[PDB]
Amino acid sequence: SSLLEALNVRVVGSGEKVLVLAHGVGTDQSAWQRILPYFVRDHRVVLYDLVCAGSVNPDYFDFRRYTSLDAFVDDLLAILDALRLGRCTYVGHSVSASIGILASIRRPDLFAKLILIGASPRFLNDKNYHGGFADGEIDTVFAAMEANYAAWVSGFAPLAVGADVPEAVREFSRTLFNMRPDITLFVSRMVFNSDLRGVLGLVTVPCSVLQTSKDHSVPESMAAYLKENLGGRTTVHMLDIEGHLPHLSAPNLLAQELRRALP
Repeated sequence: SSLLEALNVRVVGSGEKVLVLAHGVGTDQSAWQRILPYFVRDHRVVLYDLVCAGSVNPDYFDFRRYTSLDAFVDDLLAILDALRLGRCTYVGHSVSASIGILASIRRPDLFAKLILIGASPRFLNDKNYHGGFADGEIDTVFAAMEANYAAWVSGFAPLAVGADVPEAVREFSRTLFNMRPDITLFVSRMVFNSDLRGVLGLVTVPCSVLQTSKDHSVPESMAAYLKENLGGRTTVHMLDIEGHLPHLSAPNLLAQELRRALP
């Protein structure tokens, strides 16, 4: 159950151009805090928290509804329809890249462009498809998270940040610790098992695939896979930034690439 205030939707900035900044699992909209300065001067920047963000009242997280990314797409589309700001450029990091992809195929009218950071249509390896994870790989990760959430965060946040950026590890550790562990585990499992490869061809809006350097969850070959399989006009931008969270670890460089990717 996700309302406009429930997901902490905020519109900051000025300008007719609308930018949507959509964070991934483990953080909230504060993940974008350092990127906002680069766009509020000429964008009305739409931010919101995924239902799973620690900044959202966990009672709003319905376990029987959020069994697929589609319910997340419902929230995103409900927000853009609630805001009624019209055509917008959507920036989706990780799961929010998948959410934006699925949202654009339902409502291509809403999105002038998709900017996809840390995007993967499927983490599991498959037939000639390398997602980056074998069958047994993620089990130990979900095990550590359920067994000792704090020890898991202490390891996962520096891995997710990648580069030695203590402020990024701090911010990501914080938002991870703000999430109820059963929600983190449930969403991470749901998101990890999602497979969007079959709908990439249905995308019609153009996409910018911002591929980050050393992503524990996204191989570099994923950028080319998304280019080949996304159905719209797709440009790949291989980020110099290392790590799954370039918006946290190198916001100025990321913002530069983000600005360049805008329509």
